Amino acid sequence: HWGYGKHNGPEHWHKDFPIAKGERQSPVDIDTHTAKYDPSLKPLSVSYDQATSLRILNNGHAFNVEFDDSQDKAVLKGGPLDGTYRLIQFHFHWGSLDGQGSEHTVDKKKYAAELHLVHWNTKYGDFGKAVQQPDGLAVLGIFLKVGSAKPGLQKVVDVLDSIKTKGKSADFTNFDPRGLLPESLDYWTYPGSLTTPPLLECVTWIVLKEPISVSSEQVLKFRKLNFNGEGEPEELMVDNWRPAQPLKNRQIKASFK
Ligand code: NI
Repeated sequence: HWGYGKHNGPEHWHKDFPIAKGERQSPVDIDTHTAKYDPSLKPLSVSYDQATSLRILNNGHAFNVEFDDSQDKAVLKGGPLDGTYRLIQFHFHWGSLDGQGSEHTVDKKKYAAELHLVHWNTKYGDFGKAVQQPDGLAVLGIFLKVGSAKPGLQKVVDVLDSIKTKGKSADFTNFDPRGLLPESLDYWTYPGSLTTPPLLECVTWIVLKEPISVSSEQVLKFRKLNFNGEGEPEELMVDNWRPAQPLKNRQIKASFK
């Protein structure tokens, strides 16, 4: 009923999910000249030392690397956030070509891909309750450009053959998400939404300024995945990004000058 095709893509989602035309939809274009430095912002705290990855799943629209979120093992705090947000999963959005694939844009520039580390606010007890709140989620977004390989991505790339098609999963223990982060934690932040149905307006977005580099070969492996299930006609999992939405009555803040 939804996907990224002509007949079921972003331009159709509002029929089932009218919140698609809402007041705080994501992604957005980040106009770097209009974002404003906010001295109120507290420092960003990424505490991933005790992370427990569990599994990788092809869900038909991306692949998710899932974590144990039943304790404070991998948490995000600080920045614009009040309280503690637990890592539940990360995934990527990517293109068919190196010139598109990101959801956020920077001065209209599209990156080859975008990494989303998804966290939920522990005050709400579980993910499902968190997505019903305006401050339920915090998503750390990281752009990917093609150039040098990212060593810490390789273990992800190499399991993708085992989850080619929708509904396939594989064990994926002992993966360290710190190996996917750039050097700087400088960021932009704004209030937004999920970028997939049901498009809930529950996300504090924290988008890092510094991209990571991945190799051609690494992105090419993303592009070998399938949206379809096994035994269905093959449709490459590419261009699984929603385009930028209207900013409306929001101001993007920067953590840096
Ligand atoms: Ni995402």
